[PDB]
Amino acid sequence: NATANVVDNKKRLLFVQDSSALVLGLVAGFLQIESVHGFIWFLILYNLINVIYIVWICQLQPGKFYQSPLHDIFFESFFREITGFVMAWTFGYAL
Amino acid sequence: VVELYESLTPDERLSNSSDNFSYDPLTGHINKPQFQTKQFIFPEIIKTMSISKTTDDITTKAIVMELENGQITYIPKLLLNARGKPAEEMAKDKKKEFMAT
Amino acid sequence: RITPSGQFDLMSPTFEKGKLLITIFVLLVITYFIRPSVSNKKLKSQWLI
Amino acid sequence: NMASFIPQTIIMWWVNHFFAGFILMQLPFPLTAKFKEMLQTGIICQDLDVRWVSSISWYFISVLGLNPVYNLIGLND
Amino acid sequence: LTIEVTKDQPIIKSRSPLSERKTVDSVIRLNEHDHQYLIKFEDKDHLLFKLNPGKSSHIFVTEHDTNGIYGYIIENDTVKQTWKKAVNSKEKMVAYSKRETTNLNTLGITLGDKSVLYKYLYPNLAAYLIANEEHHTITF
Amino acid sequence: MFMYIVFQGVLMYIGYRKLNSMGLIPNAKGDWLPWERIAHYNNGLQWFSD
Ligand SMILES: [C][C][C][C][C][C][C][C]C(=O)O[C]([C]OC(=O)[C][C][C][C][C][C][C])[C]OP([O])(=O)O[C][C]N([C])([C])[C]
Repeated sequence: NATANVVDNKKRLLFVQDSSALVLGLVAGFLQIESVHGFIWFLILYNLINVIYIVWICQLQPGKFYQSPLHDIFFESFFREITGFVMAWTFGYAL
Repeated sequence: VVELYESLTPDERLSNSSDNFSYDPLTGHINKPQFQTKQFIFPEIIKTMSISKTTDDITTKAIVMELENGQITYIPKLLLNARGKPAEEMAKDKKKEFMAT
Repeated sequence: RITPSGQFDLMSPTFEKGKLLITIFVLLVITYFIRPSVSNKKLKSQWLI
Repeated sequence: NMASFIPQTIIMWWVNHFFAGFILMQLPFPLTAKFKEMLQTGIICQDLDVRWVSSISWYFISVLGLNPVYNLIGLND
Repeated sequence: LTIEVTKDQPIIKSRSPLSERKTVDSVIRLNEHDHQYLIKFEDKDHLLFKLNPGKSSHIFVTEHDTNGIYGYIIENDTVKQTWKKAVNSKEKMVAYSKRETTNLNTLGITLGDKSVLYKYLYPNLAAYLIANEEHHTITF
Repeated sequence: MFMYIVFQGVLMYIGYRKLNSMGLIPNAKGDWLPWERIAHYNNGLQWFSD
């Protein structure tokens, strides 16, 4: 049914998400965002970047490039990206 | 050394209702204290005493003493601990404190 | 001047900066020297070209 | 797990040796008091805060959050 | 005297007497913004003093002697005796101290098992020692 | 299929009960202490002294 080409585009998504969780947080630490506003800010901007990724790079068809796309873009690698955001936010708040 | 607490039961505000009460001290309605006291022995005659100050009073108060010799020595308030125990009853006493002296 | 709780705001007058820079430089050079060996040996031996 | 056990213990050893009895920063989020017990080992105060941390806290976060940096600099399994 | 402190050598800009020319025992600074002072003359006479701009809201004062602790109330720019705690013929007060104002960082000391004792914080307190002969005792 | 959900819930709840509930969770009274008030004792008085 499916081939072993999902790994490549999955890796591209992972690179995009990783590179969009260490400039968020750093920006938050530059603005001296406080405890809960920071988390709400991160959730809003991170899901916005996921949506614009679904629109722009993926051509409005999450299927045909991932299987179960709502599971794979949004919920997968979410607790591996809140923590990188926390690291960058702590690094930014201390400068 | 005597230390003053609102109530000695481990979780109680017997008084000090803080929401909207607007206490009136001149009537005498205020809450009254409870206290715990201890005594210590020092070698040398202490001529006078003071307590140190900082910008925000976070660090320990460092009771500072001028002796009869003129030498000046301080001891932190952590050493002068009321509610202390003889270090036999401090072992595996979960209720005590963090780093109970 | 007295410091009842120790001096934690100002770091130290006896900080060992040179040992820390020596550790960083040792790690940097050992990585830079071990990288060609692992790269060439394992990548060219695992595919048996 | 030797891969887990060797380097994290070595780094804890190095951090507790070189960086002790300091206040490094304040975290942006309020922890609970047992984290004041865990994180402020350097200092012997009693009411400083929970939000003010010694140097070891910077390791306790950097262990969890370094995966994206390792991915970006270029590494593979 | 009123003195102008400058980076250079200061200047004594004013000298003048008080209203009553008696020997001065002590001076207490009253509220900062009203620029008041309570002056205790030997012979134990109290004068309220309002110097210059520096160019019910009761106010309470407390004086102590070797004979006891006295207390006063300042109302309508006049001083009034309010109570007295005087020692006996053979007692003599030796040490006295006031509660210094302190920034409040934590409201209670916390125990292991995370219970909190809620330390007593009431601002208007004073402590003193009475030394008694004829029983050889020290009272706090 | 709900057996998998319930079992994974038990595996999610064992960690909460056994290890995070030792001292690292609120609903203790010693955790809401930094969000309590002072009661503003005098509110009309000064009390200067020596
Ligand atoms: C390990 C990651 C770091 C997570 C720390 C939580 C950060 C969110 C946070 O600050 O919420 C705090 C954490 O107060 C507490 O410390 C209680 C924790 C409540 C969550 C427990 C989860 C089981 C509680 O909400 P709050 O409204 O009662 O506090 C006052 C408002 N605030 C100043 C916080 C804006």
